[PDB]
Amino acid sequence: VTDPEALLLLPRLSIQNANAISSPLTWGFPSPGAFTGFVHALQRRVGISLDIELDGVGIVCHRFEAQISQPAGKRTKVFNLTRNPLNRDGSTAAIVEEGRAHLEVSLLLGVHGDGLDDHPAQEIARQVQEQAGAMRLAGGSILPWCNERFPAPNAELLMLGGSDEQRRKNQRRLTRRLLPGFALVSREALLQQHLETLRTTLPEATTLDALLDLCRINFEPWQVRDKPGWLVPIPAGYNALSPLYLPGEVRNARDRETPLRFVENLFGLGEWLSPHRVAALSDLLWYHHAEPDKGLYRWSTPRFV
Amino acid sequence: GQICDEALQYAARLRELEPGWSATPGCQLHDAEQLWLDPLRAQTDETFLQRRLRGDWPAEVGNRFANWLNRAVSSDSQILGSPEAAQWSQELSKELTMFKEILEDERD
Amino acid sequence: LSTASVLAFERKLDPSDALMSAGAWAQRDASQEWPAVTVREKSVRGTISNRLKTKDRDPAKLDASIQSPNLQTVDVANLPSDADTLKVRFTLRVLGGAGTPSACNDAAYRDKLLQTVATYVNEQGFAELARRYAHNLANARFLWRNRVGAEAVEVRINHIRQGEVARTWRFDALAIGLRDFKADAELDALAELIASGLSGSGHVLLEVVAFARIGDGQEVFPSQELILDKGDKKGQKSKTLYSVRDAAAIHSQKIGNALRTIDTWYPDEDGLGPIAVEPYGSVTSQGKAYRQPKQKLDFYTLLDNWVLRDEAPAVEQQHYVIANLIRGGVFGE
Amino acid sequence: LSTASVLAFERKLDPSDALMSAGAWAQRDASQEWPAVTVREKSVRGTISNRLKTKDRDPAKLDASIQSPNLQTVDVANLPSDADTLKVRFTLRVLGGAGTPSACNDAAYRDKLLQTVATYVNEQGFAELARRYAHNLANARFLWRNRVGAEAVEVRINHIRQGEVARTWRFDALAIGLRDFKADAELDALAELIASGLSGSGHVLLEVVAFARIGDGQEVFPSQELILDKGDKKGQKSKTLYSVRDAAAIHSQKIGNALRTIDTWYPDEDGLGPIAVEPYGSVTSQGKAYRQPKQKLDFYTLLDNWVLRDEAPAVEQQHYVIANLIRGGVFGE
Amino acid sequence: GNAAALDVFKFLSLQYQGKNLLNWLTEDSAEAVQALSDNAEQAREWRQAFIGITAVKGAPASHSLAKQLYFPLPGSGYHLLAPLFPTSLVHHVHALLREARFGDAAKA
DNA sequence: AGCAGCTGCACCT
DNA sequence: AGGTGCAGCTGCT
RNA sequence: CUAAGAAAUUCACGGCGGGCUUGAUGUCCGCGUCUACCUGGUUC
Repeated sequence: VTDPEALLLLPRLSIQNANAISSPLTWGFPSPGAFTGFVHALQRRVGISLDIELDGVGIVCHRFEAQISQPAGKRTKVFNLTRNPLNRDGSTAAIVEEGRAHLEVSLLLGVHGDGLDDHPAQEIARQVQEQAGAMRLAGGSILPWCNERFPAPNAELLMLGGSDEQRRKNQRRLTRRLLPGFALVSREALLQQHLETLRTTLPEATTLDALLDLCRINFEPWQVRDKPGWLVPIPAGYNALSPLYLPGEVRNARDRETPLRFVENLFGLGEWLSPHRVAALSDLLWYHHAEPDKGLYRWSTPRFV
Repeated sequence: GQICDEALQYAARLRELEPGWSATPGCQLHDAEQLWLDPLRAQTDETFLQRRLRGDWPAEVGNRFANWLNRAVSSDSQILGSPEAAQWSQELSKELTMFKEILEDERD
Repeated sequence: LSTASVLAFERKLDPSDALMSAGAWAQRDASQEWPAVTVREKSVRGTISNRLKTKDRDPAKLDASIQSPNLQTVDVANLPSDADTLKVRFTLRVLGGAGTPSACNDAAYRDKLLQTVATYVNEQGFAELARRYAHNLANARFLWRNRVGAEAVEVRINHIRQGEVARTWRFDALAIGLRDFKADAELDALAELIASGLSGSGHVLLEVVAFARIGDGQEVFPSQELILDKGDKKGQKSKTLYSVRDAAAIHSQKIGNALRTIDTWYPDEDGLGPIAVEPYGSVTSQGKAYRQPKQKLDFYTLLDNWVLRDEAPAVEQQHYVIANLIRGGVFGE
Repeated sequence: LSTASVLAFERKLDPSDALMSAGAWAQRDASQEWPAVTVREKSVRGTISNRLKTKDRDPAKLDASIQSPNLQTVDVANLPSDADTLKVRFTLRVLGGAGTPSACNDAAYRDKLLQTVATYVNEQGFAELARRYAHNLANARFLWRNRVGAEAVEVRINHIRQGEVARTWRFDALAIGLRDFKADAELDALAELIASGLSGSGHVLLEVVAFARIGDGQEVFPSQELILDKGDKKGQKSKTLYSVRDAAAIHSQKIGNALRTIDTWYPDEDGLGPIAVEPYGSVTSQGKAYRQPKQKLDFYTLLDNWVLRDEAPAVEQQHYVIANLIRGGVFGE
Repeated sequence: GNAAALDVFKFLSLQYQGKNLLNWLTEDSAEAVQALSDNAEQAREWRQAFIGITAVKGAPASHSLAKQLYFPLPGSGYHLLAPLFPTSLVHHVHALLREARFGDAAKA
């Protein structure tokens, strides 16, 4: 959870058939826990052999479309499903529902390792981008390069080396190729102060996310309340509801060499910002922290504003 | 502040998304928007095509955007005679002051 | 020892959604600016033509029921009225390391499976399975109804190493049939490339384009979607066809089904030809399922006898187990 | 023995949407760059003209309803005022293999069904059905209301092999009637070509152009579309016409219905004109069903007696079953 | 549980309606004897049967079709997390949402 | 001479 | 485009 | 090591017949756009 020594771009990742539902209460963009798990898997499969550490991720969503439909002019939406194979007896199977989406994003990573000193930067960027184009990010595969266009080769920006004016001009250089979309950040303090503002009726925090994701109109004794941006309810980690078990206790475990815990989601608030309106590019990066004495396993973005 | 960023993203994704930009209708008049929110050189790039909008002073676009922003924020003697219209003009001036620095780092 | 209670494999050979565009033959080598075909709507009206009930026929009631027709609105996709052919483009990547599961509970079952797959690959390569997987790229089975009735189908396949073309392949998809698997001098290089990518080193990227001369203004057949309908006074369905960005398209799982049409070793007959590799191998366009568990020729009992009790099956039926390990799936005790 | 629970066929005659354009007669040999016929709209103001129930047919209610007019907007397509001919162009392809189904559950049913169709084709070819199919391209029946009162109709038919013309046909569509099926020397070559396509021994793609001389500025009739909202008094759009990219057109199923107007074998009459082949052969304009199931002459009775019990239903009625199989559909349970 | 038992839950669910013996079916059998009208062994069997609704009732297990994700520790190995579905939170949010969509005061 | 399986049927909001 | 539990049956033992 | 790992929605079809949108009308009064300038861009 230190300030990273370098930033690593992944310029235009096109993902096909990602997971759209992402929570028992929301359905939009996928959860940022998928992105932090992706960068941890990428660290496990590359950075042990290249002597670096990757911890931060910045989600800039260039574009997004979903496999949804609109029935009868109703004010709801449904999901386009897929056709499963037949049953053993050969009749049909029961349908489970899942949503799919096609997104195009960009990912900036933070490097803290000592491998930067002994090897060229473009080799590390090329090896990370080459290894990243063979696994998936959100349940959906990462699409490779298409013909009749010039592809984007990723670069390694150095953050802890140089003068401050050269620093600010490099951070203004890298924000040129990531402006089409926006960035996603977390807003725990804003939700807390908005709970404490209207706390004179009911102090339940869950009635605050369900008071910012709506259009509230208390008319004259025709006006619309000033939204300060784009507030979205997101999943914000997990929270345990069972004691920690032993590596052989629970049957049908995924691995018999790791303790297991039952768990519920936690819901927080987030915001979509333009990339120009931040101070630095390392404020965006998502991290995750666990308190195993409690049951708090939470990802968030620290050191932002 | 939000309305500035929406226009910035619309200029970055609208003209920059489509890979074509032909001659505008009435090029003696439709050239300010075609020069500011216009793409780079193309197959019709003449001699004075890649040496006109990148070599000239890209600072009239800020005043042109302020002239559009002045219509949205209504001014009159009710605000100009009071001391709130001065701050309401100074806020738009502080917003459009970065419109030449952030909107002028591409060509120059 | 026994079977792990949590077992899972990952899909190798994953394609993308194919996109459809239109143009004219003998300009297909400059088909990078061909415009996309689009989904439109039209209205149909038909009468009673279904097999009505065995005692509600009633020759005065059928006349009264014929005067009220049916009325719909459907989606439809056609070639333009000046375009001749149809172009279908997609990309494929072979992922490698086709023996290791994604999830396994025991550590003894994992190494027994590891050495079983190791003896299979050491005894014979992936050459038979790659030679059968490359046939469905050399012919054009991935265009399902767009292949019926065409007079000329050709397929161009190019291999992508860096941002440039490493090697190119051109086939004539109507000469290579849909019934037998024969080895040409040009199909073996593609089979060796797929077998080298399937053995674990990284990933191998190919781009597949198919041109079908279908007519002039004739209709084409993209995928259609499965939705749960609207239920009001308005038009409920459009018989919705699939689109990516205002361009008609085929799904990824449908092309993945077309590439998997491999096994001719199922015990019914080779009169239906090859079917798709499934456990309890069943066909959706047939209503029933071959490879029943009453015989011993399904996926689960063969893997249980090959890993646990150590009785290897015939060398033909050894290809089927490796085939649906390359396919993927979730299996648990 | 019983019929299979899944049994589907596909259509063997594929037409496209027929687009229309306009020009002048005695220049129809240079009619490649003729401009299209566009759809406009206009306003109509009608009066009451329906039957009254004589419950509210009071002398004051009618005069009150006359003062409140109904105002509507309609779509309309006319010829230009300097042009007197309409030109309609489409393409058609004949596929063949018209006995084999698309889906089938039972394998004991489909083998003897293929046996029955094979003994039909071996006993007599596709010559009668192709003769009656070529008649409906000779007389331009696919122009439905654009054919009444016309001065002269002429039809050109080409045969396309590559991007070239292999054979050409010209016909006077008014000399060849809409009642009889009389064989010429030039119509039999087209009948032989269509039978060669339907049998399976060749690829057959045709393009059909029809010229109709009507008058300067007269009204033409394209296909009409469905309007979802109920007609609303006082300015609501009332009718819409079919279009492609800013050009009027006819649906493909409507010019396909005018090709299978074949059967004269229905038991009511034969001198009252041929109707279209259908199960329980029915005209929706007349509001009645010939080939009732109370007799033994519908499709599902003749097919279920010809296959399950082997009772041939006379040569005249055996072309009806094969024409229904060429049409397509889902039969069975 | 199994669906065929669900109607029996209706007999376990009427104790909170009308009477106040919803917690009086198993224990506090003063309302379970003059209204039960049975012997002592039948009353003990009924108190044992209706108290088993709130029991643990299962050995701690999971399945191969459940989730079981990995989560990283600060400088150590991992933890296996098995998320479940929040039925009661979903029911509370649904009751808060349908009233805002349509009801008495929202329609008035 | 029973174990194990398997099919099929019914219950339910 | 239901899951779960039980009555019955088989069958070579 | 990512609410991880897996998946064919398909076969056929005639939208159609009719129609009168009309009748009148005043856009008016008044006005200071000024000061400066080497294309010796490479109008290839």
